[PDB]
Amino acid sequence: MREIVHLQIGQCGNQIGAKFWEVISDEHGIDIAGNYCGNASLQLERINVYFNEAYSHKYVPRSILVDLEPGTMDSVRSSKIGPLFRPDNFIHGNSGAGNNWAKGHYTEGAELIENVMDVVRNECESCDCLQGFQLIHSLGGGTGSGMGTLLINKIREEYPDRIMNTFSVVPSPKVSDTVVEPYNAILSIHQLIENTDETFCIDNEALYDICFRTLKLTNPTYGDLNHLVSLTMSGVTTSLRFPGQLNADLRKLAVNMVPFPRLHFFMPGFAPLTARRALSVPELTQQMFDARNMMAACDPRRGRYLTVACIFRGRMSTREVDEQLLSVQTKNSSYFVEWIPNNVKVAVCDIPPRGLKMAATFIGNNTAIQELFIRVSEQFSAMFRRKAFLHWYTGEGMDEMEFSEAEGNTNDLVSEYQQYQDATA
Amino acid sequence: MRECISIHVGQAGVQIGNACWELYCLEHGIQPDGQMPSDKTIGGGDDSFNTFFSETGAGKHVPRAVFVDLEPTVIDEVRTGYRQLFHPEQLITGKEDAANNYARGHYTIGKEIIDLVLDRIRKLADQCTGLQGFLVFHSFGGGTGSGFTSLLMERLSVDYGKKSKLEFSIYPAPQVSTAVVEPYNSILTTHTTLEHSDCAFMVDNEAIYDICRRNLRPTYTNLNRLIGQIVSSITASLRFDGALNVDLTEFQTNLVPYPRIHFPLATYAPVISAQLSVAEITNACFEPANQMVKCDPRHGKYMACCLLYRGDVVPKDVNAAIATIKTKRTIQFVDWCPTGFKVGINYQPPTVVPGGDLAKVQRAVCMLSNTTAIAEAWARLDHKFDLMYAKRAFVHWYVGEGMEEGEFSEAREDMAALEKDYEEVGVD
Ligand SMILES: COc1ccc(C[C@@H]2NC(=O)/C=C/C[C@@H]([C@H](C)[C@H]3O[C@@H]3c3ccccc3)OC(=O)[C@H](CC(C)C)OC(=O)C(C)(C)CNC2=O)cc1Cl
Ligand SMILES: Nc1nc2c(ncn2[C@@H]2O[C@H](COP(=O)(O)OP(=O)(O)OP(=O)(O)O)[C@@H](O)[C@H]2O)c(=O)[nH]1
Ligand SMILES: Nc1nc2c(ncn2[C@@H]2O[C@H](COP(=O)(O)OP(=O)(O)O)[C@@H](O)[C@H]2O)c(=O)[nH]1
Repeated sequence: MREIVHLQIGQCGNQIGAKFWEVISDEHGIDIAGNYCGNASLQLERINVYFNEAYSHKYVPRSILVDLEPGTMDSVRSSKIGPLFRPDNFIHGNSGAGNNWAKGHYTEGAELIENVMDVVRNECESCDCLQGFQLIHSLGGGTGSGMGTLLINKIREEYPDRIMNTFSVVPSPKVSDTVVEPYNAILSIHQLIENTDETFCIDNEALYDICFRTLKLTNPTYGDLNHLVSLTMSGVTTSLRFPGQLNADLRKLAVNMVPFPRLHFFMPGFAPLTARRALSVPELTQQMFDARNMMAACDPRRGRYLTVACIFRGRMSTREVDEQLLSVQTKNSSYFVEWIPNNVKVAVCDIPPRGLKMAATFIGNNTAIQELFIRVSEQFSAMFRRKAFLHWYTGEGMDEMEFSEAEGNTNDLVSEYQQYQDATA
Repeated sequence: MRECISIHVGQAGVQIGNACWELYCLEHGIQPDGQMPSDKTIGGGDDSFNTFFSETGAGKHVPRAVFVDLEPTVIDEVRTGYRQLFHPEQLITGKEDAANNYARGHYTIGKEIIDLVLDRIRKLADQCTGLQGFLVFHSFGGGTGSGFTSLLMERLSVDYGKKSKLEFSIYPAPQVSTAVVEPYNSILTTHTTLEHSDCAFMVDNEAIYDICRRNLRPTYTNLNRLIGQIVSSITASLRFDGALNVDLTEFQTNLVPYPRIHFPLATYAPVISAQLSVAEITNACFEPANQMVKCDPRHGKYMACCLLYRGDVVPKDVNAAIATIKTKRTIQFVDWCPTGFKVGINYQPPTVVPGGDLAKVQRAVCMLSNTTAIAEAWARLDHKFDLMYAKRAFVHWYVGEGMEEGEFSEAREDMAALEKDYEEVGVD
């Protein structure tokens, strides 16, 4: 099997990665000592993408936890999966950037990028073959977004023939009190347009909306958001973790879902979302394409699905799933582009996530993601027309033309998204 | 005195080839370990299966098969679940898949492995003294099965220009498709392997799925077993006693008039759940819903017909079935000596998998017929190609691996010329 090296940058990336790894190790039947204890041979199949095989039946993950504060590493080690992770792969700085993108992109990310490059090269030179790099980080923070984009640039320089999959978390004002987050988000969006081939746009605004409306929980606690994003990430990666008709092993997913090198912003979603219940096929399918259910602040009625990869998990009849999805596609033919035929790919995995009898995960390159890049850019416009906190970033050697370049690139992306939405077959 | 070297490219090619060689060992009575109970008393070749099976010094009947794929999972599946039957030297694996990209299998990933496959092909051909050609097993939708097939066809046309090469392609279907760019791969591998292929039995999985649904969703195992049965009864005449179509030149001359029009159509009557008269099973071979290509032959004109009967079928009533077929006004032949149904009958009954998907039957029939009804399928494929090229969708995944932008326009011009030539054949 091929090998993926997992990279987590920032405390948001570290926390969501720890919850995601716990969900995977519960799903794959791996205990805290790294020994297999599951009851299905499919769980041990395709395990080399994520878990490195150590001595004496020890399946440790190939996770590179990167941060600039040791408190996040202490919180990772204090959890249940702390001894399960590789102790040699821990990289932590002394001083955090603290919502400073320039400090994590030009000084401290630059001063630790040689060490993380040495760790990445040590992991890569032991690879029989490299499949790609999976990155999970937040676009709003200081070392998260800046160090993620610097790692992306270094990986694209070193390995230009490898895929770059990013679980970029777009910041939102409803859960984050910091004001300078449109600067970091727009700068990282401009870097991810030019130096990345894949992006899973998980938005905290839609997560707060889901926890407020669906789960009826007023408080947007970070544990519930961690659990929801971990469940959606497990449902997304069930194609890579288990063999099937739709393998979608990174490059195949990019060939199927990405028609253009700039328009590679996905929209993951999870239909049976329940906090810490009859499940059937048509209710899951009608919950799959709902605006409220999706984890990005978008309106799918205003956009067109360029590609859809709906994956079902559990024990279900495949014929009924195919019939229901064909009925959905024919009933809503105005919601899909007519110049890309057969854009809906369905795969069924027999192993459900733990805690759920059935699961339904959807990935889509909808045109409705340009509403998110209009919202973040217009919050960036209200923070750049009055130059709020501009002395921090421009004092680190960043030119003020960099913000104009990022705004122009995001406006060009919005213009190209609208232009390709207006075209019809 | 004659040999054939089977070539399987892609996951579909490897799985179809493994199922087909399993059915060939089942039909000929060859043991799975490689020995033969009855025919190993001679210990030599030319026993009517020497065109496919080679005998080593230990008496093992190893097939003359090359399994090539850029993913080693299916190769290790063949090598584990067979192992002593297939030599590991002739089973070539690969490291990185082309991942539903023609240009990846044609310019970068397949080009680093084409020389080893050519050397293995020459090594297997050195044991053959009177070899006829190669059977290419591949699939149109994949990345390996299109790009590496096109580069292999180019290399075998440059190096083996005195030989004729068949083709066993899988036409993409919307029911089971793992990619969106299957029209792009299919059009590009049709344009590249137009001048290098002489008989292409392109069968779509939609027809096999519909047959499995209405006679037998069914998985890839049932589709693989039915397709292996179809291909085994297609190539039943080549491994048995000589009546007709026992050579690749016979296949190229009985059905293919043009250098470009080399797409036959197969049709199978006896699909029953695990009797029937000769007239109805001859009539069922003319049913458009039982064909291996989802198309209507009544809007086109036939060019040839090679009915191959299997089992204990009396040859007297075959001519009466032919007369009752020809009395109907559905079949409209071409008007330059169209001949008719060149029936050859093999008296050995076909063997089905014990407890598999098809029941054992006594009367079996296959209709290898050329027509102009494949032009509808090529029109569908070019319509899907034209819908994804007006806005230049998915273009960058091919140009980034060394291909050019003008190759798509060249393949579009080639497919327009193929459609125009099919229309010119279809118009008196
Ligand atoms: C328009 O009027 C306003 C309305 C609201 C507010 C809200 C008000 N200020 C901001 O968000 C400003 C962020 C700019 C960055 C600047 C750009 C960082 O590079 C600076 C840096 C920091 C540390 C080390 C090196 C460099 O500071 C932070 O991130 C600091 C980090 C420090 C305390 C550890 O953290 C916070 O700010 C808190 C303490 C967590 C919360 N702060 C707020 O709620 C402010 C104003 Cl002025
Ligand atoms: N009938 C049948 N078709 C198959 C089988 N396996 C793959 N296919 C066809 O393969 C097409 C997609 O190609 P891929 O999934 O990339 O497999 P491939 O053609 O071997 O190409 P590679 O994966 O690169 O080797 C689908 O449209 C299927 O019709 C099989 O076992 N049986
Ligand atoms: N969904 C989710 N988002 C988070 C979580 N923690 C932080 N974030 C987001 O991440 C951003 C802060 O980035 P952070 O990782 O703290 O950057 P750092 O301090 O430089 O390491 C904020 O805008 C939050 O919206 C979490 O547990 N869940």
